[PDB]
Amino acid sequence: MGSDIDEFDLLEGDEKTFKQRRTFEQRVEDVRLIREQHPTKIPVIIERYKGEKQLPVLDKTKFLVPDHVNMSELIKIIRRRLQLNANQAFFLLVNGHSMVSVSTPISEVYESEKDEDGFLYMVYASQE
Repeated sequence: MGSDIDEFDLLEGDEKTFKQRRTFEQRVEDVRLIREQHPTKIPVIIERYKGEKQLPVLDKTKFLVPDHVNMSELIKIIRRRLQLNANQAFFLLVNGHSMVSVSTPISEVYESEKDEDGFLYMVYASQE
């Protein structure tokens, strides 16, 4: 049944991510330097989800966030910089998932979710 149907994979010939722009050792050294001059700030990479067509792009991917800022405030900041409408869905995903704990300091989040290179990576999307 339906055995007469064959499948084909569709190829497409279509601003690289931070990990692609910088080597692992370069990123580690960046984090070391940041740790040295801004010991109360957290280095965060924030990028648009690759497949996201609804939300716009930030022209900046690399951020320093004060330790005390929680995810709620950061979501608000990012939504603000994106100039989103109040009713537009937005998700800030860390290690591929949204944060259950939206009230804790980003330094606390950092200690759990940081990459091996020392950056905390986030991706934003209109789903999850």
